Order: sequence, then structure tokens, then C-alpha cells
Amino acid sequence: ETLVRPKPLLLKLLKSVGAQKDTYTMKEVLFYLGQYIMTKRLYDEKQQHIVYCSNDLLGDLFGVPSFSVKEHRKIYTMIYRNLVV
Amino acid sequence: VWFGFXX
Repeated sequence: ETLVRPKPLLLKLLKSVGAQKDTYTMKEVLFYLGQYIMTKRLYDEKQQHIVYCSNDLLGDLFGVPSFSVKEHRKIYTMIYRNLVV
Repeated sequence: VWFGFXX
């Protein structure tokens, strides 16, 4: 995918789930975001499309308390504010 | 779209 440089608080989040680089592909960023959502249990297994990120750094970065994984455009918009290409 | 994530 395309090469992006996460801003400092997104880099911290990614490194907290074992990412090792300063520069990533978008596919890597999405992967590590998912690992973070899992390790912080920001979802309920019986409605797995919903992310609950209020009161978490993820919600601070994204600007929302919750979102659905089906909001493709909105998720990219929220991620891109935390990255430079 | 399963978090353990990305199509």
C-alpha cells in the first residue's frame, strides 16, 4: 500500500501493539489499529462492527466516541488526520 | 473487517 508516517500519538499507539517502524503501508496501519482494538477490547464480539473508543487514545485521535467498520470513507478521513503521506 | 483488520 502507500507509505505513511504516523504522527507522534498514532506512532505511540502502533508501537504499543508491537509495530517497529516509523514508516508504514496503509495495510500495516489498518492491521495494527485492529490489533489495538482487540487488545484493548474496544468492541463487543456480538456486534463486531462497532468500535467503542470513547475514553481511549483512539477516540482522541479519531475525534469520535464510536464508529462502525463499514464507514470506510470516514475511517480513512480519521486515520489521515493522524498521518502524513 | 475482523480486528485480528483491513479488502
